Amino acid sequence: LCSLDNGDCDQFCHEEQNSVVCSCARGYTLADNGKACIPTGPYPCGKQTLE
Amino acid sequence: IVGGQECKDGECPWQALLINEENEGFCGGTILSEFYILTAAHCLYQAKRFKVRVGDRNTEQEEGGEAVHEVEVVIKHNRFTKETYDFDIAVLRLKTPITFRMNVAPACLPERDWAESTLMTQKTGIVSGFGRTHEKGRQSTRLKMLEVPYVDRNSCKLSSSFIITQNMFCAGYDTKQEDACQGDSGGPHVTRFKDTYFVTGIVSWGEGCARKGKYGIYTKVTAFLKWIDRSMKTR
Amino acid sequence: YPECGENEWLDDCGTQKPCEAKCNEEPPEEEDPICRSRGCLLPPACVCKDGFYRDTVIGDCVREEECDQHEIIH
Ligand code: NA
Repeated sequence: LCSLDNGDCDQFCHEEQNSVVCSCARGYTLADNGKACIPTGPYPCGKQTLE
Repeated sequence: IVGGQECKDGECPWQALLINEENEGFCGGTILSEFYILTAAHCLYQAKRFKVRVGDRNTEQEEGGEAVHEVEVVIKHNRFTKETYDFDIAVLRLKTPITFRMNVAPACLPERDWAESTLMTQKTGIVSGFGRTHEKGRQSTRLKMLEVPYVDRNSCKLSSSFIITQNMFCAGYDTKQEDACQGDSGGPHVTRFKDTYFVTGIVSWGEGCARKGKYGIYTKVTAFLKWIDRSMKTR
Repeated sequence: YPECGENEWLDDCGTQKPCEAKCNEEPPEEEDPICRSRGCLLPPACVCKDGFYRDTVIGDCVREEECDQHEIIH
């Protein structure tokens, strides 16, 4: 079920055989925890700067 | 923009400004990647040469941050409709590539499905650009952003005195004096999700600015998502 | 950057003149759509304030009831 909280996925939540499966925008790669996204780069799209 | 606020530094980095042969900004663009800018098909109908300035915050002043990218090639959507701004979408590929930095980073394209389901069903999005600050006001010398609530379709459709094709969507206020305006077209409409900004629309057209009973209308990028990809193949 | 007149405003993009209400009227079936573009696509042009037709002859934006002067040259 994605619809509880995007299946706690930080970006693209989806469902595979009744299992939410998180994913991410190019630039990112899914943390091991399968929920989050680790920028595999210094300027991942979508995050503002000041950082 | 008509009433929102200046983007603080770092705040609106995917913002691009298309500029005329006189360095006057005439439209915007969302920075998709180092060589690509997403804009509105229609900002490019006059035809004369134009460039791209990423990194700008105040326009009455140059002051480092800026950079002008020469367009190497432009891909207008082929079913556009001057008469009705249908398919008002187009990508620009820069000759040289953008150097991401503070104030200069791209915005993420969402996954259609997730966008339609999770994104476009968020309560709002964020329009942004160097546009005049009032329907009959002047262009803003400073970059401004504005949070605009998604408006429901028929609600949109019945309020417009013109066609709302499914390649377009509505956003803003019925009455509140806040909206995007001339000079803002082709700018980003990005919807945020957990501190990530996904491109969800392009600043297209609209009856006046902030007019009671009217919304601003945006190109539904979530429907040129594949278009945008193939568009970045161009070889 | 043309200098506007009493009753006209300055459209620093021009895209708005095409839609001015013209004195001896008779409106298009569909207004010039250029007027709905949110792009700053043309040079500044003085165009009528809302509620001011442009008297065709005397190049001006008057109230409605004042659309009426006859011209001839010598
Ligand atoms: Na409104």
